[PDB]
Amino acid sequence: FQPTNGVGYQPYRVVVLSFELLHAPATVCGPKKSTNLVKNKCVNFNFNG
Amino acid sequence: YFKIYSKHTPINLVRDLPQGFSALEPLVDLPIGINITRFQTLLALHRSY
Ligand SMILES: *[C@@H]1O[C@H](CO)[C@@H](O)[C@H](O)[C@H]1NC(C)=O
Repeated sequence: FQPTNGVGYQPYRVVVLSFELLHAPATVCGPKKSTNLVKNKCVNFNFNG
Repeated sequence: YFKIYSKHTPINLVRDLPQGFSALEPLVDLPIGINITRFQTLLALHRSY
């Protein structure tokens, strides 16, 4: 293919991600947000567990 | 999960492993998914002249 051609001739960097889960403990997870640690106030806390 | 504990304590004896309470702290929690049913320890020989 040349730099100047039709529509059906331009390169395309295609990456096909495949999310698959098995019986093994899952390791590929997503990021967990973190808020500010407020002290001396009746608030809610959500730690790891 | 494959849990590993370890607690290094100095001792001085030839044989007849001494008595004493030990507390092995957790070391690693490797997330594996194999069915462990048999194991075999490994050592190191000595080659010399
Ligand atoms: C034992 O093997 C089976 C085979 O499918 C698997 O589902 C199971 O998670 C394995 N158990 C452990 C503790 O690895």
